[PDB]
Amino acid sequence: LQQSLELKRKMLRDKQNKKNSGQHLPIFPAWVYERPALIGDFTALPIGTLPLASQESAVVEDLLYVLVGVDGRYVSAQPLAGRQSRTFLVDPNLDLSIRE
Amino acid sequence: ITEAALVRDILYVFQGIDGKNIKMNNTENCYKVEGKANLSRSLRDTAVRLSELGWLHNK
Repeated sequence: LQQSLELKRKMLRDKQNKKNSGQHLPIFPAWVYERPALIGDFTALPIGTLPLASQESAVVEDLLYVLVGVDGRYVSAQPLAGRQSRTFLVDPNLDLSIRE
Repeated sequence: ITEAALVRDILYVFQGIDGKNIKMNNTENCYKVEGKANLSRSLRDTAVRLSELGWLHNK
């Protein structure tokens, strides 16, 4: 996750030495990269006793959050957003047929 | 067990997701129905006739 700060460092020095025939490339303020800004993802009921029809009816709204990057209520995104792809934490007591 | 349960589990088994009581994947090649329900006709005997619709999907 962090290394993009270093890649941008190597890059901008290299854009400078390609543009040794010039000067004054633009750059964004650090808040553009530090703030969560446009990034994706970041007390609930006994769902094991919540019955099978309603259990689907509860899960299907969380997908409508999770499809835009919001941590749902069940089925919530993991830390280590790093590497190259996400993983998610759908619960151990949700019905196996719904989990799959 | 009841007839309704077996209709929804079949609606998942038409894709490859296991039901609660039709729970066998295609490994030994047929969705073995399970449970101490008796009631052969729909249960043991019809569900297996339908499940092949799913076996042909997994492949």
